[PDB]
Amino acid sequence: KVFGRCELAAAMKRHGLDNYRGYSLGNWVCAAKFESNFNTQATNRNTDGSTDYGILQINSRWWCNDGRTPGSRNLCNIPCSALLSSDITASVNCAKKIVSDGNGMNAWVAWRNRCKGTDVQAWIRGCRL
Repeated sequence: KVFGRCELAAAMKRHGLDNYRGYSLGNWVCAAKFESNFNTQATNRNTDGSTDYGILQINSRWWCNDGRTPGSRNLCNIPCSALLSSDITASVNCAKKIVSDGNGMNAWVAWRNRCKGTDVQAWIRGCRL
């Protein structure tokens, strides 16, 4: 599913990401924009052999099982395909673990390079939230 911007904002807020671990909703919307272009089906292979999955591009080494990332963990206890659903519940639950892991949203390199330090409130402009 390709979410609209305000549609994703509303879903992320309903699932409890606004101010989760102190990150305002606009940070999460900005992260999704630059990780996946709001596309739940996005996948991207990494140099290390892992793959990133879904609207927040969650990686198969640590977080989800894709069956092809040797010596990886599955700390979110899900198949990586669960992160491609139109239902973002699994991606949000896993994102909450990742952003709690010590480096905050720096775990997302699109957030650090394109969102951190910017006017991230712009990403929720116009939305009725």
